[PDB]
Amino acid sequence: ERDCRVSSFRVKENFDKARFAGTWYAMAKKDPEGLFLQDNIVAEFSVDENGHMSATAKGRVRLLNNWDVCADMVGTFTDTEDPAKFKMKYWGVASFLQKGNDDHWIIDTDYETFAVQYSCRLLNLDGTCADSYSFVFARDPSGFSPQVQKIVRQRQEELCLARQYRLIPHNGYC
Amino acid sequence: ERDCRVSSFRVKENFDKARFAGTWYAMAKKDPEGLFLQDNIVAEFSVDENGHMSATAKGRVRLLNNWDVCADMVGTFTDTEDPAKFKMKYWGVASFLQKGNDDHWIIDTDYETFAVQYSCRLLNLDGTCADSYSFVFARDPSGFSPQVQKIVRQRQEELCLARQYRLIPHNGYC
Amino acid sequence: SKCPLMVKVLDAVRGSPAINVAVHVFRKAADDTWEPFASGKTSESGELHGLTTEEQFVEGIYKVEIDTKSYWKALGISPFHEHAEVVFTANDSGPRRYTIAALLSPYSYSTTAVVTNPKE
Amino acid sequence: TGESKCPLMVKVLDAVRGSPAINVAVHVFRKAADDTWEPFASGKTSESGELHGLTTEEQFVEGIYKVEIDTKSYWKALGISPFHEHAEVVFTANDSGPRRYTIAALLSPYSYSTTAVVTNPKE
Amino acid sequence: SKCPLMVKVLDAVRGSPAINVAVHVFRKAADDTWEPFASGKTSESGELHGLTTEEQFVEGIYKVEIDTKSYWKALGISPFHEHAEVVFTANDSGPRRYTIAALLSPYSYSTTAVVTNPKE
Amino acid sequence: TGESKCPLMVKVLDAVRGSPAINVAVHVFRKAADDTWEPFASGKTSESGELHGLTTEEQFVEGIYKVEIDTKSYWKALGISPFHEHAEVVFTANDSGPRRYTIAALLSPYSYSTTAVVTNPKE
Repeated sequence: ERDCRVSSFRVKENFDKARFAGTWYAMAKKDPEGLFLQDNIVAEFSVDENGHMSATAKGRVRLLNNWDVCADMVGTFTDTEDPAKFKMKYWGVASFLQKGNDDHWIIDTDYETFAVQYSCRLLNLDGTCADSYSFVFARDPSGFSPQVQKIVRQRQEELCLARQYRLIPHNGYC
Repeated sequence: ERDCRVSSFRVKENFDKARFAGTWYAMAKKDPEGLFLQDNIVAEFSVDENGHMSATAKGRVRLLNNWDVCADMVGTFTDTEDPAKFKMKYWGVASFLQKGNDDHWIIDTDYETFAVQYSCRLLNLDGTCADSYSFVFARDPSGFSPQVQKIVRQRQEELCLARQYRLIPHNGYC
Repeated sequence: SKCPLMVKVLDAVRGSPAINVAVHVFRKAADDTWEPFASGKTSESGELHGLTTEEQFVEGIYKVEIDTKSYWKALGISPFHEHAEVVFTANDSGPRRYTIAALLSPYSYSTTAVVTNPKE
Repeated sequence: TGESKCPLMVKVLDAVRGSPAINVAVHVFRKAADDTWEPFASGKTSESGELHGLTTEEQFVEGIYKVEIDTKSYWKALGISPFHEHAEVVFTANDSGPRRYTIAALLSPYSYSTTAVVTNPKE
Repeated sequence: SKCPLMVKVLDAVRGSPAINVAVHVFRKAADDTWEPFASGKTSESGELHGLTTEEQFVEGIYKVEIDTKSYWKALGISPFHEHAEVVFTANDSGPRRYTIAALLSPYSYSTTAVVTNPKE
Repeated sequence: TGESKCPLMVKVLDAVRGSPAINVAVHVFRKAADDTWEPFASGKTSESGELHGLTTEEQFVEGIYKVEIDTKSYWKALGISPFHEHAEVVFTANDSGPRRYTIAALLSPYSYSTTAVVTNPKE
């Protein structure tokens, strides 16, 4: 066994919001059920004087009638008792893009190189997450070092998402 | 004084329903406030075996963007305490034409040659009609005999709309 | 047709029927209370069909309320309208055929009536 | 007037008589705490077919509003029996801050269309 | 059992099908000459039908022109529209079933396409 | 001008995105003497999606005109494969003198709507 109850997942100890601040390139994402950013994701996190964290993010989504759409979203984060877990309200610069509240846990991140992200949307009765996305964010868009790569593969299995992650091209579709 | 309360008003003594039955060409009408039939007006009265009177008028009405529709109505009456006063439900063969529950007072009629018709829609506080329409019917297209014409001028003043009546051109719009 | 009321829904964006929209007819009762009248999901052909009988469609102010937003959330676009409503008085002059047809797009919609009298 | 600010704005039109649906009775409702459409604001359309300044930006809060347009009256007072009891537009307003809602409508006896125009203030 | 092209018209003012409208389908051809294709008057139900065959439906730049003016004139209202057009390149990816519906009122109209794929 | 002195006038709205359809190339034709649609006027819709000041009262002559909105370009440059080649509001103008024509349009992929508002100058 493994314990895949969203309740037993260790996230970042002592998260410094003003040390996660900055551009993170998405590298592999785990898809939820529903419409998600297909590829080209880049998140830009900034913490303002009154301690809050805000994120804006660009990415391609193939809006059903099949257009394919670079969507800039905006997110404003509310803190919780854990410094590494928050609620996100998201929305788009264009009113037709998806608004919501997604959990947004930083599972791990050495702020100069990586960060796993996770968010559970629907939780199953026994506690395992029923609907969930996760991003592996690198700080340099080439990928990231093998060492930090080996920390992240690890983490991915602790969350029970190992073998569900797929790659993101960055090709310049925005 | 003249006694113009819609209570003071003498109407038909003992109205035979099945006498009034038949086609009556309107000759003069006293307009209400609103869209009313402009000219070319003809009723046709009938009373089916269970003594219910239904009537059907045709008549030219200039519906506001200025189209002269030739409105076919239908009227289905319900009787009251009085034999000469009824409550009349009306509507068109066309969905788009007016619908209502109107008043329909026979003021007088010699069933073979004429009729004054009354309907008050809004009473006043004091009792005067705030809004009436009165049709003078003739039973012959031509106009009608001066003797009975004398009868209906008289009545009109006892009803107080008198001096407010207008001629109807029947010039085959339908 | 011998269809008391009847709804059609169409996707102006994808030029196809709006399949599986949750149409909810309501009939305002005696005291302004929109008591639940009837409900269905649009077919392959965009049509709800059979939602009452002539003895069950009574002279009243009816409401058809189309679930427009769940149509667009499950397509991944944030629509404008919470849902679409057609509030109409009915069967006062006996002409029992009513067809309501709607035309959906994210920030716009239209709805037309086609009131046809049965056989008087 | 406003300078240009107009959070909630209604425009009504007559596709039968090519012109402004003058003097319509709009009743903007805000659904409150327990499914009760609590009366929010009300008015009559101008010569230009526009109600204006129904609320301030400090009164327009994140909630499901409802612009209800009295169409039947527009028609009754024109001599045609309309299909529609009235025209509504029920919309969750100010979630993402983009305050400017223009609801424009296009009437005729047995059909109506509505379109929203949601423009951002200066973010 | 089919109808490649198919037209439905509706009177928004009198809540009824637009009976006996003169529809006129064209087919632009080789050198921007809109060569006449097909014509018909809308039935009791409001539908022009069978305006062509599949092996007569070639590819792209078709047109259906509806004679609205004639409808409004022959009702006594001074319309704002000379007539309605639905210019569409209809045949490309082979989905033959086109159904153009229209709604007409004196100073406004709106029309929609319902293109459904045959059996691929 | 000041406000409204503008004879012809076009406005276009995006019924998919909730906003002004900015930069649509609106061509105005004017049929001439023998069924030859002469080119009359042209333009692009502004930030409020308005084309404005397409002609002068002394050039807007009695006859058929046509405003032609290039829709497919709008839809092409947004990544949707649209149904409609373009939109046209063909209209016999100025006969009884009432100059002010406003053609607003509403654009989606497989439908569009348009409405004419003709308001009389000052008789």
